[PDB]
Amino acid sequence: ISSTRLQLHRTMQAFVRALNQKLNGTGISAGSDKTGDVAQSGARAIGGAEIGRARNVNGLPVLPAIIPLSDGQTISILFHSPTAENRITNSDTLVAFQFLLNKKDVTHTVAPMSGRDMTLAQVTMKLANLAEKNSAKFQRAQKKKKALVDEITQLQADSDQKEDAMSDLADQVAAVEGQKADLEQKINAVASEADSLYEENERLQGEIDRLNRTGGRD
Amino acid sequence: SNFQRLQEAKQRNAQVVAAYKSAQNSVSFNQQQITDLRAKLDKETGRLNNEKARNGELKRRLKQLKAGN
Repeated sequence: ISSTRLQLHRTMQAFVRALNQKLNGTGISAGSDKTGDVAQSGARAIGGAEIGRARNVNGLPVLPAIIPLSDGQTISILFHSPTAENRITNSDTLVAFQFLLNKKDVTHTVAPMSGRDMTLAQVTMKLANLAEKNSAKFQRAQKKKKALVDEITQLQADSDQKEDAMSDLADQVAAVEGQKADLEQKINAVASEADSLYEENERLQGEIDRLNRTGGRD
Repeated sequence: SNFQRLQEAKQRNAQVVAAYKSAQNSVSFNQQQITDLRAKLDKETGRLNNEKARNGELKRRLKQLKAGN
């Protein structure tokens, strides 16, 4: 479809313009916030998509084109060079085959091969429709993640405070147990003394009566 | 995953609250029982006091009796 560098940028800006023109009804818009660099030179294609560094999947050239849409979603189309080998170089026809929406492969429905031909309007409308369908859940996911963060932080703080409060109760119990043992020992000693003294008293009382029987040996 | 974090947080939470309740009741309990022990000790000391007084009186009366044959 396109050259590596001599046709990629123009086709991408035209594609972005078509998407923007036909995505008018939905609040979603497509574009890039990137504006070149610090140097401010004229003849600048500010609006459009972005191109990433080439990679190699299984020995074949791989060249990405990322279209960052509003609302937090993205659309990425992928090129490869069958006519040229080794590096991508320049001035080399490229083939658009893979279409990705939010990292999930979706080429399977957007681009069946049918009648040995295909138009672009179907592609554009199809991607617009899937983007506007997916946006709802893609948006609720972030809210649920933030809620998870807030709740886990609160709960963990609760647990730490409660444990810090808990700490010293075992030592309190230990001191109590020591005092209890001391009390038990005291009670036992007193009871033993008392019973021994009772036995002594009974023996002495018997002797007293026995001796008073005769009157102290006359 | 945050889901395992939910699991661990809630299980530790339940564990800690159960421990907190039991450990909060323990102190009232042990105060009660130490007071009871003090009471038992005092009762036993009273009985011992009585026995000692009786022993002393009885021994004195004996020594009075046997003197001088």
